[PDB]
Amino acid sequence: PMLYKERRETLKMVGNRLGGLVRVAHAAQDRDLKRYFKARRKDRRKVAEEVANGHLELIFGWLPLIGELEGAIEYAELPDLDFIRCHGLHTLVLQSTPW
Amino acid sequence: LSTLPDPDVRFHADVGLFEISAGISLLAQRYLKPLQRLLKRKSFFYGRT
Amino acid sequence: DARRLGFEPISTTYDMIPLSFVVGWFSNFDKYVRTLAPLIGVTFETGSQN
Amino acid sequence: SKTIVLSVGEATRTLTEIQSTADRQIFEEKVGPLVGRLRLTASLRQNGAKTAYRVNLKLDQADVVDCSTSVCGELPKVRYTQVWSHDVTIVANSTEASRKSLYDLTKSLVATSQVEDLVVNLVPLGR
Amino acid sequence: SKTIVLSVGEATRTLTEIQSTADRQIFEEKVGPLVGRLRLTASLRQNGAKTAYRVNLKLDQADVVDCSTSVCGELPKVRYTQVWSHDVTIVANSTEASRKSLYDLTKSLVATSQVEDLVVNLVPLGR
Amino acid sequence: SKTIVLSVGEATRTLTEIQSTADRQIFEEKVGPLVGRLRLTASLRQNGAKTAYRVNLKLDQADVVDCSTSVCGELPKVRYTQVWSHDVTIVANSTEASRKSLYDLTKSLVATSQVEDLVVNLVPLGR
Amino acid sequence: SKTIVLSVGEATRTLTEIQSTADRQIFEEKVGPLVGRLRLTASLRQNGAKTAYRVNLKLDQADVVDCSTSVCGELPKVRYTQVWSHDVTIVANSTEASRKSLYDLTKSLVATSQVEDLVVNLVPLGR
Amino acid sequence: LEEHYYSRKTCGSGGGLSVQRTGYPQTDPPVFKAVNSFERAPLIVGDHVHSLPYWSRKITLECTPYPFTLRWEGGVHKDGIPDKVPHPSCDPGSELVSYTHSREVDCERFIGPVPSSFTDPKVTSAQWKFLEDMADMKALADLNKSLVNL
Amino acid sequence: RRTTCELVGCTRFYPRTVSPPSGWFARWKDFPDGSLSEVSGLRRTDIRSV
RNA sequence: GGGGCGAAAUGGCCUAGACCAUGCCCCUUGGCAAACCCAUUCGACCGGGUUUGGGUCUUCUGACCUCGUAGUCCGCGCUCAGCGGACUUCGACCA
Repeated sequence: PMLYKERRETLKMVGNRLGGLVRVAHAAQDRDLKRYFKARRKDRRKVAEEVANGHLELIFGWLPLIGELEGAIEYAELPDLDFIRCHGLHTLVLQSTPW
Repeated sequence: LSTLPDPDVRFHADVGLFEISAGISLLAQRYLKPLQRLLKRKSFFYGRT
Repeated sequence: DARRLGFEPISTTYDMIPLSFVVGWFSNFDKYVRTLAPLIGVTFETGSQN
Repeated sequence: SKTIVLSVGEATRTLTEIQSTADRQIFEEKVGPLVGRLRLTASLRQNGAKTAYRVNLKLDQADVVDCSTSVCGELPKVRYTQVWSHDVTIVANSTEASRKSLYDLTKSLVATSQVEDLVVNLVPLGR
Repeated sequence: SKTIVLSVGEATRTLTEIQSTADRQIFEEKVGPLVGRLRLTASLRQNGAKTAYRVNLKLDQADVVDCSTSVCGELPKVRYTQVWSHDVTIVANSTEASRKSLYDLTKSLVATSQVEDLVVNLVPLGR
Repeated sequence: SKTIVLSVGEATRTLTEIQSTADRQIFEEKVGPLVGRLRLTASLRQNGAKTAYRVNLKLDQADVVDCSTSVCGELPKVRYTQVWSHDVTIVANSTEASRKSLYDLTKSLVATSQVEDLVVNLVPLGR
Repeated sequence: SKTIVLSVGEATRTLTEIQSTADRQIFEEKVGPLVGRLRLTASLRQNGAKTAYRVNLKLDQADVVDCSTSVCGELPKVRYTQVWSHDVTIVANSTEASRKSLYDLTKSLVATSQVEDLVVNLVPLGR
Repeated sequence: LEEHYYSRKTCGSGGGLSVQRTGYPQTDPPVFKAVNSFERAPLIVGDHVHSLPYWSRKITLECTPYPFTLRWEGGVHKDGIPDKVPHPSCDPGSELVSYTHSREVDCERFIGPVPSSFTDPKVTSAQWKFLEDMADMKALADLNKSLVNL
Repeated sequence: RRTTCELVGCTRFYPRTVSPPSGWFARWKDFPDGSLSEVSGLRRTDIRSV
């Protein structure tokens, strides 16, 4: 398991950035929309597009970071490693005599 | 020594990979589920504008 | 799995919900970890006896 | 697979490896009915902070009975079960001569007539 | 290792043991491309309180396609996947003659022409 | 070390490697006085984001003068210095035939009589 | 590589090139323990505006000690360190006869008995 | 720095106690690297109400100082002695060393390095274009609102 | 125009499970428990055009 | 409680500018993996408590098992074990 430490790290410990994406979303792009629900029909003709153009731009700006994260994902499946070794010995006393 | 006979290697497997699962699952319960709940209502649209 | 975030830039009209891709990336990443599975392998190289 | 030959005096019994695993080795004796026979469980592990080791050896053998020889209808049914486990806690950095002397003492205590009487006549060891 | 020879009528296929383990035996056919070939999964266990047993046998074979013969770039890609699992629940204290008769009946039902028609023409079994 | 033989027509000159380094290879000609002789600087590198490469080749030769043949006392002193650098910007994913054709065209332009006249008589190239 | 044979009188020592580089040549003696042995650093460069040159030659040798012969645990540890550097500032346009005479004078001063006494008995040079 | 008391009770020949106080300077990592700078293009024209194209970049980092102190004690074990408070009272025959310590901490030093995300963000062209268009629209709307009191 | 980048954090103390001795005894006395310090910061980069 | 913000949602101010109101962003840390103990149908039944968890030699400095992290030359050969191997460094209950 100590051989997979760096791999697990670069896999998820850096992937938390991806989780950080949904945070800004839930925080701003759906909570700050409390104004659209309170305006009269005379303002929905504009607020809908005002929000759509702002969200599409954010998605477009998100796109490249997703590409970088995908490229980083491929970096984890590179078949590279080393070699392990061992050794074993044994002895057997044959004969002996005084002098 | 060459052509060693069939080896008897034993690997326990089950590395510490379940650890990262607790992170995504915990974070998913804090921002993803509320986002899906809010998006369930008034799912805005898009047009040529 | 060979999916891991579909990526693929795309844009349409009257069918693209802005915040529909946000949940998609996270769902794909979550489903990607459940499919992960190690697969180690070992083979004899060289030896000697003294 | 892995075969073990045991000499009882007039016949030779053969035990075959069935569940080859590192943390649990299960040997089964192949004579006739596989259910309710001779089984052996072996386990090897470490302890604490890489100090010593732990070896466990258990030997089970459940007797079976059958009535198909006289009675119309009775499947082979197990009767009692015997459990004889072990526990070996020998440190790595020890002494080969001391380990050999301990093994010889254990073999002598097993082959002595006092443990046989304690097992058969259920008389406490003390001769 | 372990080799299995299967006769199809005019050629002989060879399956080689790959993942030798007690609770999961994985045999893989060696012909050419190892990915998307013939695989066989075998498993043996017990059940309940040492009453009967459980044997599982699955055979998978996924077809592959390639465009390098005409198109100037396409790796071998798998198409569909077929799963054919089994389930054997035979108690230990049974009957050898009954087991042989059941095996013969299963072999006859497999070699009959009704199951072949059910597989090919997708017509329900009923002749 | 690394020797380079150049044929001028009637004699052969020998250049010896002196400063063996990856990013800067310095070859010096060994004939007599090492100071104020023939030197060659070679460099190889990459560019941008692993796209193409960059090769630099410079050849210098400074003439020397001495008065010890007649005048009492004058150390060998350098006169002028000539610098002839190069710049090769060839991408990796190119064409071997195109590179060979370009090398042949460069060799023909070097061996032609127009560049020789441009060098000697200082007349602009245009015949 | 590059081998250098040095005669001490009764035995021959061999120094092997280790770090082959133009601006820094590192020769190391191969006898037994590589750490704390005989090392030689050589460097050659220019100066000012291509006037003269600069040669540096340093020779180091650190003694080692070990207690594994009697004490039951002590790694080979270095004791003191000796540094003997040099500095050669000879211009290119000089005189071969003058350089040979200077080298002969330096060799005579090195082989004389006065410098040996100055090194051993620490007595100032003045006989 | 730390100050400790080594109150050791003597044997039966007296049964007193010797404080023996000693100080021990301690090492610690460097203090937080505070940052505070300001820059602006050279003044072009004195007029600021109109001003000329300029720029300004300010970066600031700071950590509030806050000291705190910890402490702990302990002593040797004996055979069923019920007096093992900071300074053991009774004395059966042997001595008890005991010990009481108290070290202070400078929280300004026990802070990891600043993350790499603390940099200037990147803005594309479409981002600036949309942000300019929406701002101009809001300004024109605010202007239109003002003309309602004609 | 303008571009900002904020930063905020907190700090707390959590002593180890215990200070085990060899064959002696020890105990814990008075620890922070409450909040400790704080870190902040703010960057800015604005360019104005007529 | 300790902080942040005027950004970001709007309202005063509202060439501009810098401050204000509701108002919005975080901490209340968390995890050990093993071994043993109770009353009883005189164990099946969930829940709790104790001993250990990178480790020893003088775990004082400093080293001896192990690895992790880097930088440097590296072998295209010399050594009985051989080998692919050398030197210097920081860390080592886990996020």
